[PDB]
Amino acid sequence: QEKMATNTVYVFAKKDSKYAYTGECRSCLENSSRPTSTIWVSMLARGGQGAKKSAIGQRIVATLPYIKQEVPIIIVFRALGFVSDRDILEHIIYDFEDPEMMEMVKPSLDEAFVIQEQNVALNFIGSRGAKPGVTKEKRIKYAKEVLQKEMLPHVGVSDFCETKKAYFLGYMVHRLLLAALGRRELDDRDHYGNKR
Amino acid sequence: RKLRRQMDIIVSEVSMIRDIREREIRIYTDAGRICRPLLIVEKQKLLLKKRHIDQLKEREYNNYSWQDLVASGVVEYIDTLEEETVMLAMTPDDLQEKEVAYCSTYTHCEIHPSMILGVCASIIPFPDHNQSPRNTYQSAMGKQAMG
Amino acid sequence: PGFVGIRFCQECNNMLYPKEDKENRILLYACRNCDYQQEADNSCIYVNKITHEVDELTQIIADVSQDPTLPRTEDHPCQKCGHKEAVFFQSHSARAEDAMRLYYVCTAPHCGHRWTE
Amino acid sequence: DREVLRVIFPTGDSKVVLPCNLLRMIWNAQKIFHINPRLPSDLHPIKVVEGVKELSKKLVIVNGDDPLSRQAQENATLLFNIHLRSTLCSRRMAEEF
Amino acid sequence: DDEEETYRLWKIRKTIMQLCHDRGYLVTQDELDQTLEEFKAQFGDKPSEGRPRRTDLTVLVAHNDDPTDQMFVFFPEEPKVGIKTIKVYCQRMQEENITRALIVVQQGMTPSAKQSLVDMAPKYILEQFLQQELLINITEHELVPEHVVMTKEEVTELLARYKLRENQLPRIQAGDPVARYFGIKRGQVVKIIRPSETAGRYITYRLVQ
Amino acid sequence: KSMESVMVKYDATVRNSINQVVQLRYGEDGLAGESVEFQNLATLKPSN
Amino acid sequence: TVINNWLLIEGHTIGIGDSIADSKTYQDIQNTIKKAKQDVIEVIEKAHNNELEPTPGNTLRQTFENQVNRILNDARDKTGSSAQKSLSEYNNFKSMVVSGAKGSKINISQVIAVVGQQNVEGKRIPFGFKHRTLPHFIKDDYGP
Amino acid sequence: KDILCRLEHTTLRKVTANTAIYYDPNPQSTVVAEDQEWVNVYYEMPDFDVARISPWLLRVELDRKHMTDRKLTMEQIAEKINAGFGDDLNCIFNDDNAEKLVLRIRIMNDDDVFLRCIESNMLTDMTLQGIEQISKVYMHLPQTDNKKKIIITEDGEFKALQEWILETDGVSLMRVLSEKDVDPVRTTSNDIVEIFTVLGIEAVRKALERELYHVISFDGSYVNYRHLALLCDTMTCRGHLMAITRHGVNRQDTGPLMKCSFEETVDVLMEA
Ligand SMILES: [Zn+2]
Ligand SMILES: [Zn+2]
Repeated sequence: QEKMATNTVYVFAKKDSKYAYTGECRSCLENSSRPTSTIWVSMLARGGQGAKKSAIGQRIVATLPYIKQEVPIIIVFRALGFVSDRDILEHIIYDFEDPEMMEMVKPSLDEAFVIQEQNVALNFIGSRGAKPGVTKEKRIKYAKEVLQKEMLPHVGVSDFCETKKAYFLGYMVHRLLLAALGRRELDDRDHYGNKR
Repeated sequence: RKLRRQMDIIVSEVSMIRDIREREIRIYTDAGRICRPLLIVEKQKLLLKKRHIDQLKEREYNNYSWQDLVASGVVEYIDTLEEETVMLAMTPDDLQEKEVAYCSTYTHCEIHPSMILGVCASIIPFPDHNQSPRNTYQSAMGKQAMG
Repeated sequence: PGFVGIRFCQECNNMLYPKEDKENRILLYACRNCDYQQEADNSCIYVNKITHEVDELTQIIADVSQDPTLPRTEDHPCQKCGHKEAVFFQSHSARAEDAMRLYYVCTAPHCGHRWTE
Repeated sequence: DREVLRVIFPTGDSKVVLPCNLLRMIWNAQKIFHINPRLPSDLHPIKVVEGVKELSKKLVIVNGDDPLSRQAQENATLLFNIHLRSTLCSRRMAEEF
Repeated sequence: DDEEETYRLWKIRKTIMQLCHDRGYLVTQDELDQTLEEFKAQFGDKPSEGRPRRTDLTVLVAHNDDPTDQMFVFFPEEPKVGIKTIKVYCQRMQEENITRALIVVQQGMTPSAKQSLVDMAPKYILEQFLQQELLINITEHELVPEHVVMTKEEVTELLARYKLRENQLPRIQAGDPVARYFGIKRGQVVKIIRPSETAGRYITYRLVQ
Repeated sequence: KSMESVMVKYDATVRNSINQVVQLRYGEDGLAGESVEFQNLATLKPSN
Repeated sequence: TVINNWLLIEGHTIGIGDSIADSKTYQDIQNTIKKAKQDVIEVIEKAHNNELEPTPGNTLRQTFENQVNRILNDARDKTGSSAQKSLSEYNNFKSMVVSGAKGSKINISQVIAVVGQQNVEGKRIPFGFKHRTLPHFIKDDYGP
Repeated sequence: KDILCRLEHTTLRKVTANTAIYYDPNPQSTVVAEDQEWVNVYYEMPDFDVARISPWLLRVELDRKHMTDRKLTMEQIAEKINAGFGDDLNCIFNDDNAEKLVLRIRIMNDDDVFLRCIESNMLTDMTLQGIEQISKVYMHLPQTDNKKKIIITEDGEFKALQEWILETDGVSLMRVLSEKDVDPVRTTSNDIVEIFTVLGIEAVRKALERELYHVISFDGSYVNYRHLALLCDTMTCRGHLMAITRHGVNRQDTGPLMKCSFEETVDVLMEA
């Protein structure tokens, strides 16, 4: 039986949906009883305005497993213990001498400047989950559980795997930015290097 | 690659892909990838020398198998990812002699083009002289002939 | 003109945002987490190249000369090192590939020069 | 009829579907009756005109006598009667048929 | 623009004249097709707050026979027409003794006024047309065949000859742009003459529903 | 299934199942499609 | 009945002798293929040096694609015509095509002269690999 | 070409080369190296204070190629922007002195990103030329006589005049038909619902007949006119377009057994 290759980042174009370019990674750790859990890193298209008098740029948003709402990328990066915008931009864009990519990621960075703490970021992660939280308590733990054992199991499931997961998520966002720029071509669903 | 042409540490099935345009190098060890053996072209010379054929004709005597040729660093398995970053020679009698040069930078050589076909498309005499729908229909009928 | 980069704070290392000075009529970069100010360098705070006239040679890297699947030529020597052999390839990018422009990369080691024909 | 046709067919083509293949029927009549068209004919052109008019009366799609049915009959066999006049006219029956 | 406005007003005037003539009214021959320069000379060549403004060219036409009924056409000043604007036209009509009238709206009518138009149908009939509807006489289009309104006597003759009822005729919408062009009400058979490539001419009938 | 009841009645008209006239005569001329041929109108395409 | 029973006396066949043209026709076919191939190559070298000018209405890549498809279609038609002038009136492919019973001129051209351009979704073979159709070709190879 | 430009939907994005926003509090000492500011220097248009007091501006540079192809001028674009934005915006253009076509836009008197928001709202839907709901339009000379203008000469002989015809990619009648130098008689369409909104039902019957004959006889096949006429008459014997689905067949009074014989079976019987 054919299947899409697991643990590999792909950039596709849902030309009919509200997303310009959508990234995905059907992450599945080898020798793990749990099945694969696909995480999507999408960019809201709305090429012009975001149907507002203030929403100028496109905002990158992530579809995490067991979470029903479109979580922003910066929220997840803050929830991983990276509070500074400079550090997140280091993990996303590896060169600070190409202002065009930084300008493209600027609207997504400026969506979530309200949330600055890891506690608030994790609380927003726990909001609108497949299993909704009770209060501030038992919802911080559920969000921590989701970020620990649901998204990206192939980069590791452990307490010290926060930075490795942050690096791989930054790679997913960076590849999405490259696809949005065209510096790397889009990925084919029928290329047999993308199948198992 | 030097370790894969010797089977020191890395298994022959494992594949390395160096993305050169974008600075990446990915090594795949998954279970499910689909590969096929290809000759290795060092210089515009094949590594399949005459001595390999001499030791390969006398099987059941020298115990020189296909796995020994894989261990000799002559053939290796190339999967679909690695085919995007390989210069594949079709046949050696045409694509290693000097001419008005096409690329002169071959890395692998196809063993024989007839091995691109399946089991039922291999029983067709002169399948390239036919039309492709006819080959497909014969492939359907070949699994139905009495015998 | 030119592109505009993201300014960064010095204390909390967040993004600085443009704002006006009601007194001196100058632009100041101000943080939103803390209260830190910087004098602006240019009036251009936002830019948008829509015709997309990009310098493709910047996106070209020298290591692509090691690709065996790229075609080589001994017809065009390198301008810097004078090496007669160089690889040539297309743009390999979107917002492009409407014109078939060749980009040459010299394959000589430790030079890595690229240019456009 | 020429003006009516040019109103009906703005595009300059006349390949139209009609029931009776009149040219073939004229040819069949020639072959059956052994015309030998070198000799002068012996049919009165007024017989041709009256026969065509009587035939157009005999070809009925719509029955009745009230003018609404008369207009329906005229419109039903307008194109065919135009073709019938064109093919079975006096000049062609006297010269080329 | 000002020349564009006078061209648009002249085209609307020409389409209204052709509509009245095809409806069966008294349309003067030179008024039926006048030059744009003639319109500019007669009205002023400046619709932008000038001589050829609206309400100056309200065309009053009578019927070819029974010259009593008239539908003196209306041209509102405002783009979006309302009830308090059409009540002035209702006052002008009740000042007269005629029940039909046409208004040429610039933008869309407010739906409350759309209901108000129906709210006086038995008393006096009001039709409305947008600017884009009257910038082209659709009856001149090659896709539109010859629509002719039939009298009641002809409808009775048709139904008696074909021995069928009004329920059995192929029908046509009351909101049909051609039906609106002729302003036919419900239950009014329209004969349609169109050329056919298999019979020459074909006359169909469309009862209004 | 849209037109499985549209037939020619005995007054040579075309009516559906509910006696609604689709065409007053079949094919706008009342002629069946088997006994017709392509013919040339000689009156059309001459010079005056 | 009667035509079949005359066909018994006459007999009708088809074979490998009906699919082979004389060496002069083969030389004409190969010369046409070589000329068209060189024409495509020189069009390619014009496109690389930005000496190709875009047709009004589309991009430069499509002016190139239109030129290449036009040249290859002209080669296919010319080779087909030059192939179907050498049947010698006894070729059974011509016997079936002229009668219209089975086949057409395109089948004769493809059997004898040249198969022609292969298409996927109305255009040429796409770059399934990274900027090449098959791993045997160099990258960015827009040749025939 | 003029009609082609007057029909195609031309936004500001398709014409602009690049754009940027600046902060130039003193227009006299403009930071963007332009002396054309002589206008503002001697302009009696409200100087600043409650006017050009807005120091931030929108500097957008057009290309000469698309301004030449669309047959546009700087004044026309400025007038369209002023009409679409009222007196809240100020636009200063550039004369034909250099290839650099400059439009400088200021706010006349949320804070600073509102100019960027209206920049997006100006690149999107300014509608400089043509109508909406239409993409690039292609024009050509016909070859088949169906589109060639067939005229009748004074000696009665037909003649095929090969005149330019347009062919759009969107659809909007009763608005293209309103344009000048456009034949309002022979201008047909490809969509049927749009004709039904414009030209009625019988014209839709003719249009459906022509389109059906086109899609049938494109590959050289022939289908008699009786069948085409019957299908186009059954779909238009109700006044409106009777789509051949459940949504159009099962909305006419034919019979519960007839309507349940189609795809929806139980629901029709339950409603009956
Ligand atoms: Zn700060
Ligand atoms: Zn060099």
